Amino acid sequence: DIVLNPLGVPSRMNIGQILETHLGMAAKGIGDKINAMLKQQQEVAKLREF
Amino acid sequence: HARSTGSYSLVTQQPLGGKAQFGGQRFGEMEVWALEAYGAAYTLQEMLTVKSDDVNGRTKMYKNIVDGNHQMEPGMPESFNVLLKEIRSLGINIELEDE
Amino acid sequence: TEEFDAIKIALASPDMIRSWSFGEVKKPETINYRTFKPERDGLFCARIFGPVKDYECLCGKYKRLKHRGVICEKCGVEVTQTKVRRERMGHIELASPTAHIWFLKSLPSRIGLLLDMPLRDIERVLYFESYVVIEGGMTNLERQQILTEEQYLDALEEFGDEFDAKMGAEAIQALLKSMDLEQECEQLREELNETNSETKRKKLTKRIKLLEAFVQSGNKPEWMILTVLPVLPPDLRPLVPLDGGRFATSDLNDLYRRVINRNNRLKRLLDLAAPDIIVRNEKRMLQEAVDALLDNGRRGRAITGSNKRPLKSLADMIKGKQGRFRQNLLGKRVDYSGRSVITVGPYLRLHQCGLPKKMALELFKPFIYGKLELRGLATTIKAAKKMVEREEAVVWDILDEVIREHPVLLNRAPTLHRLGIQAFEPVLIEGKAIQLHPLVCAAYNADFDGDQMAVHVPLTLEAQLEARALMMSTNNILSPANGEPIIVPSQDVVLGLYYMTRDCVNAKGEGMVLTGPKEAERLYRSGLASLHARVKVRITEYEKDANGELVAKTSLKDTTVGRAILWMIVPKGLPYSIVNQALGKKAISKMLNTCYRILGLKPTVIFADQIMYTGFAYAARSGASVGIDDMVIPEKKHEIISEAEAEVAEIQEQFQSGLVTAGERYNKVIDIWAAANDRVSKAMMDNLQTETVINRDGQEEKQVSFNSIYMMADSGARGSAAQIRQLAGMRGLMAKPDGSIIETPITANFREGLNVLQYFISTHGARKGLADTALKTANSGYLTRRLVDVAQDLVVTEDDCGTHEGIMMTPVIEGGDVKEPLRDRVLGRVTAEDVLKPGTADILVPRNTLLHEQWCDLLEENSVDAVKVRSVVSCDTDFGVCAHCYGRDLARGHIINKGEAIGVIAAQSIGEPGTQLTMRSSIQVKNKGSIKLSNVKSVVNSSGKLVITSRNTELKLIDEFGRTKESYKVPYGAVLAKGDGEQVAGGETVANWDPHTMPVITEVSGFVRFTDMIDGQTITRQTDELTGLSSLVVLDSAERTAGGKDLRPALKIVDAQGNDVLIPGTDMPAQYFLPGKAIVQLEDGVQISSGDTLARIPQITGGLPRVADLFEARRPKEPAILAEISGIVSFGKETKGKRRLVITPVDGSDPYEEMIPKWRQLNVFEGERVERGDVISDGPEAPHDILRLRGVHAVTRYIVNEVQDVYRLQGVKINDKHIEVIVRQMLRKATIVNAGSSDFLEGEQVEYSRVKIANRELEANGKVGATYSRDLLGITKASLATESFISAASFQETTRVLTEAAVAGKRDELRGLKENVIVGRLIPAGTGYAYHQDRMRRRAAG
Amino acid sequence: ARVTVQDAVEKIGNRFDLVLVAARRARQMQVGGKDPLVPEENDKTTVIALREIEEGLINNQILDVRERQEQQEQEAAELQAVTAIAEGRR
DNA sequence: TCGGAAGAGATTCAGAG
RNA sequence: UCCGCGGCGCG
DNA sequence: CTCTGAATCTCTTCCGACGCGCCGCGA
Ligand SMILES: [Mg+2]
Ligand SMILES: [Zn+2]
Ligand SMILES: [Zn+2]
Repeated sequence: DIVLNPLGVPSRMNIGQILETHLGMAAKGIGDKINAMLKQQQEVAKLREF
Repeated sequence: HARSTGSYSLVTQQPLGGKAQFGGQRFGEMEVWALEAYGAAYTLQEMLTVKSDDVNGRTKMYKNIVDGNHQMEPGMPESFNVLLKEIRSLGINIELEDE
Repeated sequence: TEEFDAIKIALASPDMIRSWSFGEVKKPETINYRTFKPERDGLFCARIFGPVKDYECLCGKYKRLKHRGVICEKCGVEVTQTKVRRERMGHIELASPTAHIWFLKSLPSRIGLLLDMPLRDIERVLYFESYVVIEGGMTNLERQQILTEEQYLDALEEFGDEFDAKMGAEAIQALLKSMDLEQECEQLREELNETNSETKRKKLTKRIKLLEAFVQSGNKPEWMILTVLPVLPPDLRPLVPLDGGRFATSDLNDLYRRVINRNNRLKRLLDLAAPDIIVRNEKRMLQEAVDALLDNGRRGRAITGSNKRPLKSLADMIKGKQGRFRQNLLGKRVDYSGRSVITVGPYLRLHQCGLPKKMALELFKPFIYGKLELRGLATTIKAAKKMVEREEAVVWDILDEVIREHPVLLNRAPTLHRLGIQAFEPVLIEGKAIQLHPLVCAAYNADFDGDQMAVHVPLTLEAQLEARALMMSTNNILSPANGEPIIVPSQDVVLGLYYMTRDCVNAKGEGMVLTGPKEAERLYRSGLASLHARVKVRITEYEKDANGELVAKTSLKDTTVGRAILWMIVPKGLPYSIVNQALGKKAISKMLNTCYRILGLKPTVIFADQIMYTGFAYAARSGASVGIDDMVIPEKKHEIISEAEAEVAEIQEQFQSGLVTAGERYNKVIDIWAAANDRVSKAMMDNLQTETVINRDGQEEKQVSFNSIYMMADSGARGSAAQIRQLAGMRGLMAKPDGSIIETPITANFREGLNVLQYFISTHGARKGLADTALKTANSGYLTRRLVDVAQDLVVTEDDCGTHEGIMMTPVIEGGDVKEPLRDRVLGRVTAEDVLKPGTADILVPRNTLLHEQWCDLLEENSVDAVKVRSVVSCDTDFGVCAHCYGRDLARGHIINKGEAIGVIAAQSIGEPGTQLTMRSSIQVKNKGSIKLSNVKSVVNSSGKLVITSRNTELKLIDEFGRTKESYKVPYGAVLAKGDGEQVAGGETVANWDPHTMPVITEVSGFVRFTDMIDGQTITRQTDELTGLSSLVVLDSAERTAGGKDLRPALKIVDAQGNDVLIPGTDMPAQYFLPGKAIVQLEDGVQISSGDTLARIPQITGGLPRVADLFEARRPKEPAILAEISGIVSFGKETKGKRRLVITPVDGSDPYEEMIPKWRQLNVFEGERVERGDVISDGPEAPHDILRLRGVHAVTRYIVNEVQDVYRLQGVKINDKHIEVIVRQMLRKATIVNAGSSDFLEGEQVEYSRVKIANRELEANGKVGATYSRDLLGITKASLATESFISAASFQETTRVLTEAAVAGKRDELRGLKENVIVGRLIPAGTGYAYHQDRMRRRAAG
Repeated sequence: ARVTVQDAVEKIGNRFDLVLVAARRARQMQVGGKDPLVPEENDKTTVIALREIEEGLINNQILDVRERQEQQEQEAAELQAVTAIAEGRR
């Protein structure tokens, strides 16, 4: 959706933001999986344990 | 924001400032030095006299541009007359010479 | 209009001002509210100032132009245009005089010093506090005697009506009208020639010249006291309506009304015969009111309104940054302009900017009206307006037709240097963002985080021709500050090229052979080989042959696929070797520069555009990106930090045992932490920078890593070793707000989390830096304004002045390091003298040759060590500089054209980098060479060493070709282990000295005998019971007895017979005095060898302030004293704190005496033969004295050296020319030592041009010419010193310069740039220059 | 369109003199209406004058002699007109 | 109706008579 | 159609 | 022991970026 220039990061030393990006990819990851786990309409106990 | 022409101020006869008044940008003194660094005299003269402050020269310019002739006629910046009147009112006599 | 030639200024005679006015205003009324009509005789009385409306009589008698130019009978209003309201001035007439506050309060009281009166007395009379006296011969009371009230009554009750006494206004008016000018002139000059006191002499001279100015202007001095006061026209002081029917009154109207009210009150109290004290109080109030009107706040408490703010008087309308001069005369607002947020557009060619359609329509609406009527689509302006406001698409077609070749100007505030304004040929885009080409955006200093930019459209065709020829970005490739190109890529472009040219040891398709770069491109795009793969390729290149033809060559070369791809765009003529390496930013910069020198402008422009396109495309295809795994942390770091903390614990416990002082404990801890931090940084760089990968044959091999952040740093695209060090290595020490370093460094890097303490202490530096830049911006802007004001007059006015004078250029070397090679310092300058091939008499380079790159290369080949070049400071041109003295224009590459304004270029070139500046015992040879002594006298001893009596000698290490390599200053009396001319090698000790003492050297062997000394009076008998052996110490003037005062302790050397040996070369005995508090190791009567010593002696600021002080000609606080005369130093009388030194000339009959302080260490021992300009005592250096002693070249070299030193320390490059020009501008004022047969008075300040011309004509008719000395006034004073009083009034201290010009009767010819900019005619520079030449010929014809 | 004028500046030497000459040439081309000496290609009088001076067909002295001959033609027309008026009177 | 630098004026100290 | 003063705000 | 000049001290004045944008208020 949005393309950012990487060259700014080392010179501004906003390393933390890169970490934020990684967490984002992780977060939606779980969402995606749980979304699919909901879409297949399986037993709620499985998603509960997940 | 952009202004071809519009209102004009009372005392200085210069164009108004700011977006709300639909005024023009300010050709600050740094820009004047920039022009002086080039040999670009004519555009400087046009910037000061006709586009800005000549109460009749800009009318003539508007006429000629509408007519499609890019002539120019530099009069005198009215702010200069304002400065002269204020200096005279101060009690110091100042006047032009070799008319 | 009026075609005036000059402007004249003088005092206002009351009859003159009354002649101006079309009527008197006598009542305070302003405007009726029943009907919005002025009151008669009021501040807006139409009967005086004319009608409020065009040809409309106040009474309504007449309404149209049929009666144009007639006066209504019912009232005195005239049937005319409203414009007259702007013109006509009123007048008011006072029942009493009033001192004009300017002439009183100005820093020298012009009236006061004219009448020699103290300002306290003048104010005490003018403010109605005391009487003053005018004398009659029957009374002892003299004239101008101050008179208090009790003295007034005492005098009047015995001598009433015999003398006369008056209050300030009338008394001063009568006194000024009751004095003659010539009698006081002659008495003042006779007193001047008879008196001696320099204070008295300077006061007398300034009075003499003031009286001369008054007589030559013919202005009657009493006019300084007003009697009739002008009234500013109503329109300049408008009364403006408000919401609810209210009106904002301009403060000037209120001040006028107050003065009118006080005048009316005084006149009423006079005409009804009020008592004395009442009318005195009223007239004092009236005087105070006039003071408020002119210059409220100039004296005492300022007047204020209901808002509790001081009202802006007339003077405030011209003073200050809100003043009329700065706000409106310069820096006008302009029509036909727009502003918008900028945006990257990569698809643009170099010379075209993307301009939103709406702005284009608005700006060119007049042109659209014009063309639309011309093509017959619209008949009347109303039709055109309604059509364009409906956007009938034909208007869009017309709009696309109009702008096709119509350049526009783009400007970014602040316009730090002239690149800040550039010209572009527009292209129309939907949207609302102005699109720039990134390359020029780099030059703009702009970014894209939200910076706005303003666009102006030129109107006339001459203007747009100027914009195309001069300003178009395709012309501004070379910066004016230096010859290197300004159009240089950065960020993604450089990253892409770097990736494209980097090779790897093993890649897809390695080793194959390509018949041409096209096949390389095919194999890459088809995906059968990666860019990095190394391959052999057949390539053709070309070279500019001896005739100028591009002779071809074709060969096989080893390269990379990426390198061939890049080569394919390279234009013909450049060698292939330029590409065949990992291209960084600097490589691309030099590639563009070599393209521009080898080929023309247009191939370079096309090359730049192609570079930008290809770099962007291949960077995008690269997909370089930064990830958290990239910032590898060297695993050694934990071990190194544990080691460092172990050492910290060790030193801390060592202090716990009391073995060391706390300060050295701190120092040791700081040192070990710094060492550990450096070790960690080295480990991090080593681990990151290189990595191991398998080769083609199946073995591991090292290569430069493709780690992303490292690739970004190494390419030079962005970042630096410091930022990488902080990202991965430990970031190290940080400073407390006082600048002291915290003992515990920040150990965690940025990748790991910083604890709260580390973060908090780190914030100190962050807020320090932000405040630093916030403050620095203002100082930089101010400094630039100054430099511009000083240098704005200077314009190239002739081709060649014919001066053989010049300056000597040598490479700048300090401490054995060549800080600046000769090629940079001499490139583009004209030879003042013919350069000879070294070691021969053959002419290598002829005189008056512009040294371009080939000449510089030739100089390097022959190893020329010094050149002589023409300089701006040495040019003989009057009111300008010749083209040959200035030399090569950085922006164009050839000799500068006539008519260019250079001073402004120099001022901006100095100012712009200022934003970057910061603001809050033995000698070892470094390398091979030969030892030479610059200026030395040496004596050799029984130890085989050499000891020196020159106090300012320097070793210089010389190349075998005669070029210098190293140079180092050597202190007095240092010991040397080598003779002159010996060979040296790196690390070789050649000389030694004790820095902690000052020795005294005896040149000849003999037997010491104490002379002119007595123990306990001049010297005391130290026996160091607490230190060691016996010694003798000279008793200081506070410790010595009176018998020790005239007796100066000394030792003579005697032969074996006890006879006093003479100095080997002079009639002076070999006598060596012991200075105050001197220490000697040897007792009376011992032998000492030749060249042996016996004496023991007890022994930074920010860049921007330093440059400010240099250009302001600041006197340093501890000025070193240098020999004003060539002679022999000699001692003499003594007094408190100061020693009466004397220099006695060798042949001259005129000794000189100086009050040298004793607390400064003297470098003189009563035997030092000295010459003019030689250092007598060290310290900071005063530029004025340097100029006096060693001339213009010395001071210009000093200034340029200091400024270049600070800038090079920052790393910015500025050519010397821009400093030399400022120096020449500083150096205008001269002073006259004898007039010869000229009319000039002695001691007068005269502009150097005037005195030069006068002397030249005076000798042209054979008379004795005048003689002069030149004075280095600071740039502020030098700018105020100019004759163009208009420019001075524009700059600073407006009231002072206005008063000075007024009393002087000055006239300004309007010859500089600023004056013409004010007036609005063409400037006498650039394209305007030609217009003036014809004019001056007509003025010569007139 | 014109990427750069540098060749024309090389021909005239002084850049500012180039601006003046091109200005007067464009002035007379626009109001005087005298036709370009070279093909126009929907360009503007400015770049037209720049190309013309680039070709060396137009230069300060060339303008001088053209103005001289135009003045001579105008004065010849004036003299022939007044002679015709005199012949009408006679 | 706030600190710094420069200039001018005033006061004090040293040298010479 | 307007002189500002104060305030934040972005360069 | 006194007078004048020079030096030092005290007091007053000047300066301390360019550009846009909104809000309030206005005896
Ligand atoms: Mg920005
Ligand atoms: Zn009337
Ligand atoms: Zn010269």
